[PDB]
Amino acid sequence: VQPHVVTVLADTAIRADNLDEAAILEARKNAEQLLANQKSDLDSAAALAALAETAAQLETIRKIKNRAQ
Amino acid sequence: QSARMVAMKAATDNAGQLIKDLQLIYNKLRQAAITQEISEIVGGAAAV
Repeated sequence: VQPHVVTVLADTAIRADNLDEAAILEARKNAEQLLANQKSDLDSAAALAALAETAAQLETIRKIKNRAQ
Repeated sequence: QSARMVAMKAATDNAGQLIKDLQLIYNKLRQAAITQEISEIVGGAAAV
C-alpha cells in the first residue's frame, strides 16, 4: 500500500467471491492438457506419418535412372 | 515454435528440390520407354 497506489502480487489471484473456483481451475487445466493433446497428435499424426511416407522408395527410383532402356 | 517453423520450412525446401528431381526422372524415363517400344515396332514391321 502507498498513499496513491496499491499493488497485489498474489500467487493465485482469481476474480471470485467464494473459495469454490475449483470447478473452473480444473476446466483451465483440462483446456491446457487438451491443447497439449492436440499438439502431440497433430505434430505426430501429420508429420511423423508423412515423415515415413515421403521417404518410401527414393533409392528404388534413383537406381532406375541410369537404365538406358 | 520458432525452431519448428524453421525445420518445417527446411522440410518444404527438401520436398521441392526432390520434386524437381522427380519431374526430370519421369521425363527421361518416359522418353526412353517410348523410344524403346518404337524400336520394337520398327523391328516387327520389317518382318512382314
